[PDB]
Amino acid sequence: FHNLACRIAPDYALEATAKIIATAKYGKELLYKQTAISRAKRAPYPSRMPTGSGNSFPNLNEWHYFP
Amino acid sequence: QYRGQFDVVRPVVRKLVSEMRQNPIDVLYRPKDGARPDAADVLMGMYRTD
Repeated sequence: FHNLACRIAPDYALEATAKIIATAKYGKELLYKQTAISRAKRAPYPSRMPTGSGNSFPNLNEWHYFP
Repeated sequence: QYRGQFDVVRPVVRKLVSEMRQNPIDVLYRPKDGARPDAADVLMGMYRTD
């Protein structure tokens, strides 16, 4: 609703006050914060990549790259 | 996660074994300060045998 304010303010010939644009900027980041953390995610080992002698139970030799 | 095995201990061990494996070392059975010289040969022959 802060971001809403900014968007509709020009309808009424109006510049949104500073504190508002600030709070909108701030708010919009926070919406995505927890999502951004979710979307981090490391990709798996590559098509190649040896399996590793230390790793027991061979399963798919080398690395799965798909699993 | 990956676990490689890049040891360096083996080569040492291999070396040590190879050394002891080329210096056989067995039994002897010398006679004794008192006994007759031909004391050992009987036993030794038996030992060597089995």
